[PDB]
Order: sequence, then C-alpha cells, then structure tokens
Amino acid sequence: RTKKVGIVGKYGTRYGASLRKVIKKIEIAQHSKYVCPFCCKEAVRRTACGIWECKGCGKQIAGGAYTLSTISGATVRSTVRRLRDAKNSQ
Amino acid sequence: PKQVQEFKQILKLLKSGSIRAVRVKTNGENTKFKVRCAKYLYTYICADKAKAEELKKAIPKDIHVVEIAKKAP
Amino acid sequence: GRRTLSQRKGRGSIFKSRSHHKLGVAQHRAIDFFERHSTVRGLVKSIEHDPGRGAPLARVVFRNPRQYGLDKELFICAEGLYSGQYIYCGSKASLHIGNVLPIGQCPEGTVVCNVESKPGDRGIIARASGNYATVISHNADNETTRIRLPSGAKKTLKSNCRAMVGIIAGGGRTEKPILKAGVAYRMYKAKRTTWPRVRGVAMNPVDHPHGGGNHQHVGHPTTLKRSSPPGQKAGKVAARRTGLIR
Amino acid sequence: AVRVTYVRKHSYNTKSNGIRIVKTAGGNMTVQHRQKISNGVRCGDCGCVLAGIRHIRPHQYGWLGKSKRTVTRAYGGVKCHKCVQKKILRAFLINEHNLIKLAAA
Amino acid sequence: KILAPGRVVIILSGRFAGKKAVVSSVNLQGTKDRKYGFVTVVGVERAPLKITRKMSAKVQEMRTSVKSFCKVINVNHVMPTKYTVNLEQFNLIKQVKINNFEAGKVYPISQKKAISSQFAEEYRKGKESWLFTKLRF
RNA sequence: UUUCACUCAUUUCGUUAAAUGUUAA
RNA sequence: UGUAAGUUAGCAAGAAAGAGUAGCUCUGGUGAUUAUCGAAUCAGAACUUUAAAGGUUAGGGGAAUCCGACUGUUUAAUAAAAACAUAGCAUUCUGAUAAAUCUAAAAGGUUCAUUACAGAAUGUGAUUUCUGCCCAGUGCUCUG
RNA sequence: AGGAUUGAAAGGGAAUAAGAUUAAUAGUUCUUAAUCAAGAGAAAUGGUAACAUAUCAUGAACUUUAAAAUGGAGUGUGAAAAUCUACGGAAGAGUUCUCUUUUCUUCUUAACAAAAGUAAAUUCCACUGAAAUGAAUCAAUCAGAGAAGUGGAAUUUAUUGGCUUUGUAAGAAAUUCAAUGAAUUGUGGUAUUUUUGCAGUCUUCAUAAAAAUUAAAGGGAAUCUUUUGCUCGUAC
Repeated sequence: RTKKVGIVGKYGTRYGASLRKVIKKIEIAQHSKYVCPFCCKEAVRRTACGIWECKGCGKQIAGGAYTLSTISGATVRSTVRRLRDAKNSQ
Repeated sequence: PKQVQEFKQILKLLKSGSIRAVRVKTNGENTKFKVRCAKYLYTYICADKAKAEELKKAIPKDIHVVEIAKKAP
Repeated sequence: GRRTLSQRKGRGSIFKSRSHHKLGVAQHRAIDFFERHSTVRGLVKSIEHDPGRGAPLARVVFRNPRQYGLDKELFICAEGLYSGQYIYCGSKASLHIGNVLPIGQCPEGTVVCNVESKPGDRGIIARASGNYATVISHNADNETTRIRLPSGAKKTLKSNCRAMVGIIAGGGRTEKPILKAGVAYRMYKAKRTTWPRVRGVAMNPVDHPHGGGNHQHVGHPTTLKRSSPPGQKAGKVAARRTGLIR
Repeated sequence: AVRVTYVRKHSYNTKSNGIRIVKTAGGNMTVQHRQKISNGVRCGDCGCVLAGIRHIRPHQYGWLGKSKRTVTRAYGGVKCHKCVQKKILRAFLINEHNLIKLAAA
Repeated sequence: KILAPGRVVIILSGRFAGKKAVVSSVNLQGTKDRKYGFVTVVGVERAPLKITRKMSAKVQEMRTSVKSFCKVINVNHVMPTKYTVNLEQFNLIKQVKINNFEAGKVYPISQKKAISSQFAEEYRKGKESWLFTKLRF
C-alpha cells in the first residue's frame, strides 16, 4: 500500500517530512489499545485527552495524553511505594 | 370511540343508566349499534339478524333511537 | 496613537473567558475536624473532561460527616486514578497515589500535586497536565516544609498545607505538534480571545510602537524597563539576557 | 404530488417543530405535530438503560399506571438487577467480615 | 452440604431481593417442570419494627408483627449464610414441600399467616435475631 | 537610630463562621 | 491501453498520448423461493446507415524562472496580491498578596470556573541544510 | 429551606383532529369525535430469573438517582409517503378511415383508542460449559467476569403497541349516472427518492447548555358522574 508513510498518509504532502514523522509516533500510540490493569484485556481505548476507558471491563482510568501510562507517571508510582514502605517500617 | 366485543357487555351497557342515545347503522354486510354514552361512543358489530332484533328489544323505550341507512339523516 | 491590543485586553470585553461548558471549580474540600484529625473517604464516581484545561477531572463523592447527605466534590485527577477507587483525605491518610495529605506527613522526596500555597485555600500549585512538585525537606522548628515548584523555584510552605500525592493526569499533551491553523483555532474553544496574533511590525505607528515605515523592522531595542507605562510596554520586559541560550 | 404548509405559526425546522405528512380523505395530505425522542432511566451506578420502563416524556410517566413507571424489586427503578446484586453482597459480606475480624476476633 | 434444611440464605434477585430466608427442601438436580437447581425457602418479607415503652400493648403487637413469604427459588439466586435455625422451633416450615407449590396460582394465604404468627411469636421472645433484623444495602 | 519578640489596628484568604486553645476521659 | 523528469516517497497524474462509442436483431454472466419469480448492470456477435459523447451539459496541453510553503483573510465603492494569518522555530517576565492591564475612586474589573505542559509580551514564518564575527555606541540587566 | 428583577412568538413546555362553512376568519366558527389541568360526589399477588398485573394493592420529614438535556462524519438497515411497476377490474374522457383488447383521470381516510395476525434491531434471564477454538458484520466486534445452541423477558420503530387490520367510518370525501336519489372504493414488488428511527464504526490539545417541571427509590412518620378553564395576538 505505502512504502513508509503508514498512518500519516492522510496528511498528503503538505506538512513537512519531519513534522509528519513526529505526529506519526504519537498518532499510532494514541489510537492503539492497551492492556487494562484490572482485567488484563487489550480493551482500553482513549475517550479524551487523559481519559481511558476499558471497553470490556467497565472502568475509567486517568492516564497520559496519548499513552495509558507515561514514563514519568510510572517512576513516580514506583517512588511512592518505596517511600511508603520505608515510612511504614520504622 | 371504543368497541364492544361480545353480547354480554352491550346489554349490561344498555341496562346501565349512563346511556344517552342510540343510533343503529345497517351496512351491506353487518349492523353496528353505536351507543352514545357520556364519554365514549361504544359500538358493536353484528352480523346475525336474530341477535340484532334481540338487541333492538333491549333498548329502553325512552331513548331517542336513530336509524341510519344509505342516506344520512 | 490608538490603544494597543494589550490595553484592550484588560477591559473584560470580547476577551472574556469562554467558560460556559466548564465543569466547575476544581479544588480540595474545605478543611474541618475530620480532615485535620481524622480521614474521610471519597469515592471516584467518574472521570470527566473539563473544557479548556488539559487534565481530566474526577467527580469524587464524599459523605457528610456532620449531617445527612453527600458532599459532591470535584478534584483534579492524579494519573492512575480509576472509577470506583477509594481516596482518603486527612492527616492520618496512607501514602498512596490520589490520597490527600498535609505536606508535613509526606516523606522527603514525595511527589505531590495540587498543593496549597496557604493552609485551607484549596489548591494552588502544580495543577497543569503532567506537573508535580517535590518535597525537599521539613522543618519542625517553625512547622514549615520546603517544596520544589514545577518551574524549578523553591518555596517554603506551612507543614499543614494539604496536597494530593501523585502526578496530574494528561501528561505529554504539548509534545504533539499542532499541524493546522484550524486545530489551533479549536484549542481556544474554552479559553480567551487571543489566537490570531498580528505582528506589531505589520501594524501602523498609531496601533503599535513597532508600527514601522518603508521596511518592516522595529527601530528601537525591544528590551524595555519594567516601569514602562501600559501602552509602550511591548516586547521583552526587564530582559536580563537575549539571544539563543547556550 | 400534493405539497403542504405548516399549520402552526412556527416556520423553522426546529427540534420541537417536527412534522409528519399523512394522507387524508380525497388524496389530500395534512400535517401532524410529531413528538421528540426521549431517553429512559439509567442505573445509578453503571449507567445502563433500565428494562421494563418506557422512553417517554417526564410528564407522561404521571399518566401511566402506578405499576408501569417502575420495576418490582429493591431500588426497582434506579438500579439494574446487576447493580443490586452487588449491593446485597457488599452489605452482607462486609458486615460478616466486620463481625469476625473485629468484634471478638 | 452448604444448602440443607434450616440453613439461612439471603435472596439475590427478584421481587424478594435482599430478604432473609430459611431453606426447607433442596433439589440441586431439578424436577421435570423445574429445569434448574432449586430450593424452597420461607423468609421474612417485612421485618419487624422497633418498639418503645410509650405505645400501647396493641400497638406493640402490630409493630412487632412479621409478614412472611414462601417461594421456590433457584439456588443460583440465593447466597447461603453461616446461620441455621432449628426446624423443630419453626415446625410449620417443615411442611413446605415442592408439592405445596403450584405454578401460576396464589400460595395459600392461610398457610402464610400461620407461619407469620410463628415467626412473630418466636421473634417476640427474642430467641432468633439475625433472621428478623433487616438487611441495609 | 538598628536588630529583635508579640498582636491590637492593617492586609490576603475559608467555610453551613461546624470541634480553635487548654484541661478531662 | 498508456503515462516522464522531479519528489518531503504521500504525489506529479485526468500527466502527456492513442483507440472505441449510433440504430436494429440476438447471445451470455451476476439471484430468490423451492419448476415459478425478479434487478438494472457488464461483456460479446451478425446486419444497416448520413460511421455515431457533443441538441444541452462538458479539462486546452507542455518546458522553465520569481514570490508565498499549503487550506484561509484582506483596502464595503479603482489595489485580492509577493501583503495579513498560519502551523513550526526562538526569546523575555511572572509562584498567584504575581505578570499583563481597565478605572477618577473603590470590600472595583479582565486573562482567571486559571496555577509554569500556565498566564502575559514579542520576532521569524511548513519541511531539508545552516544560523558566522562583533558588548565599542544606544538599550536592558546585575545575584554587585 | 436558600437566595432579588429582567432576558427566547427559532431553546425547555400539560392537553385536538377530520369534513363543511364566509364576498374575507378559522388546528379559533358548525357537525361529529377526543384529550388535559384544577376541583366536587399493620397495609396485594404471579414468575427460577430478566420481569408482569382495566386505579388498585397506604406511604410523611429527610436524602439520592434519572428524565427535561445534548457535537459531527460516514456505512448498513426497519417503517411510512411520493414516483415507477405486476395481476384483476369498475366509471368517465381522448384518438379512430390508417392502426391502437388502445392512451389519460378516480379508486382516499384524521386525532384518539383496540389487539385477529405478524416484523427488524439491541440489551438482559434460565439450562449447558467452547480448543480440532468458535460466533458473526458491508466494516467490525465478541467469549471461562462465559461464546455458539434452545427457550424466554424488556425497550425502540412519527398515538395507544412498529406494520396489515379494527373502532372513529362511510353516514364523510372522490369518480360517474338520473332528475334529491343511485353505483364501485382488491391484492402485491429481492425497484428509485424523501422522511423518520435503530445499530455499531471513525474524529477532537473541540467532549459539543441551564432551569421550570416530572417520576422512582432508600426511610418508616401517621392511622364512573359532574363543574370550571380568565387576559392578549389572529385580516393581508
């Protein structure tokens, strides 16, 4: 179908090769389904910027703008768990 | 307008004191007994003449009875 | 000349906020005994989209602890919150994501959000998408704690200022390149009237101080004192530096 | 084809200005005022359209018979059957656990 | 055996959702007409109301009265509990069998009031509590 | 005069002015 | 049927270029119900003539150079553009009792139902490649 | 108990239609047929369940939920109407020295209700437990937090209950005939368009009103007939 322009072929030829490259990575990750942390199904789809809904599970999760869990949002969750255990133990 | 389905209701309707007027219409294939009550206009589609004559004896004599045929009154 | 566009902006005309479909004021609940010396539990009924802001809002529902009924609150979502989650607000709350704790109970290194600059003022700092403030240190001598603002500045607050543990949802919003002028037009649907910005050098000398002559240029330095009156304060204000940074 | 005219004085294709063209005696067509499409009730928790209740205007529920505006069950008009089974289990199981864990462990 | 006569269950579905019932007869296989594992339960349809010492003796009688129900219920719609009543105390329950239940017709009112009085008089003695206290969802 | 400590005018806030402070249990 | 150089590899492209098309008489393909019933659509063959899209409706095409990247807006009544906007790039200030800013004043007002992924003030104008040297003069600033 | 006034003849909103009538007004008058609001004369059953019962079958304070009340695009399809068409006709009209079993017109039905017969789509319930993985769409999409199958329940489809049908109702209206009175008023289509719904799919750094007003729920306090419906606009 296309050599390399997969999802950004809808932009035609009118935004710049670099900008169409950057927007491609975001638009793929924004439209893909993610593994839903409470029922382990590939059924989470984005409904708005920062709101994700498990289709076959009935849960609404707050996440990143385009990805369900951001890199900065995962390290923070890990950091708090370490802090909480240390506080709870002496 | 409401329709009366069988014979028992119309006689009980006729003996009931809420009636106001009766008009009998003779069609080519049936006879309709439209009882004009206070609220609704109950009718009864009849195809047997003997049952119709029984009905015609059932109307109280004081009631104005209207006979309707191929020419409207 | 005329009154420039920055002067016309403070009059509250067409430049008013387009806040008709907004959900409401997003903040912590009012302080009370049950938050000062206990923990109240809230239920995240739903997560909604507030027009004009990049983060989702959680429709948290508390229980009235002094009367009969419900206390329907409206929080700013911390990343990871889900519908049906229980969140506890108080001084004795556990250190979990989404819980509301006074900033004195958080261990040094805790990442918080929606912090109160003054006790009981229901949230000031770290409210944009993906933003957060870190706790630097405590000082029990004067009941003050140090936090690091998202701008990098350090601020000292009272140790009883509340905060929400975690990261504001909706991070990475501004990394997606707008491609079209139409998309930027829809960005200000629930914002103020600012978008199509005419360069001052394209204006006329009456309209703007940059309003130029036979060649589009400025003519005078664009770095100006802080004390310049409204009307001539156009460009860089109190600029300690200029040019590309190294 | 017979062309028609608005009978009321409204002249714009608004949501409340819906019309239907029906045939009448002699081939003439008349204009009816049709009714807007309404939504039903939703479970207070899961937001699912409840079964057994019609989708009519709010005032018309008053005209309906007493039994036609609800369902004979616990909470019976505000919660689905699933929404209620969870409520019963939550009440019983948590109270039972609160009875064994604390209260003479 | 989880479901045995005398075992207290809580109904999960139907008109009697949330009512506490006592199992009488168990059939996990199902008869010809009943294609489901069913149990016949007698329970408290209307729980008794609390009384104080300001109301007359006739008011205390009617406020402590219990209205009961007998119903064939699927075993998938009842959650068994850890409480068991003594069928000897509630002897009238022992006469509730599957044959007593006909399809489509009203259950005998005289029988229900007889069990209701036995439930009421037993409750007035306070010997059984968790069966007669109401479940708050 | 400068550096301190307080609040009592004064500023900025928050609520349904809904357990503030100190004893007591 | 056939289609080039160039290219951000998406386009160019209806590129360019060539052939067919009428009337009449027929043939075949595409289904439903279980022999009957039904749909406009496609393909093919003899014959005839005044040789067939053209009554009406209905793209001229190609090779280059300059400017603006594009879609959009503009001097109502002589300028529609290379001008304005634009996305992208960059710089400055501000931790909210703030920044910008309206008012004669004000428990006054706007961005702000907001909180640095934010608010306000500017220059250049998509993408690719790159932004060299100069702090003397005038500005701005200094944690002095 | 909680916050004053005004702000929409295109937003929300209790309830009406057909025929006839005037030189001119008609969802407004007349005939016939309806609807709405406000009044007057120890407390129920059935179903395993989803849920169902001509008013029925008590339900106060207080609290909650839902409705009123929600973008756009595109594809599929249910139903109605218009046009076209198949079979059978009845009445009238046009062409006719050349033919034409021919060409043209009419063959209709309201609000409000009823329930012979019978649909499409979606969501739930019971039995059972799927792998050799199956089920399905134009596309999708779904399943051990349970598919497919069988049997059920509910809602939507321009009023009751969607369509044919019925009451209203043929007594009206249309087409003819006679001089007010007489005749007829079947059944279909795997066709096009329009309208109105439904189901999923796509899109947003856009998420696409509020209140009056209504109903239900949790809680257990207390022990059919009839009257009236005012003010203003209404011609063109």
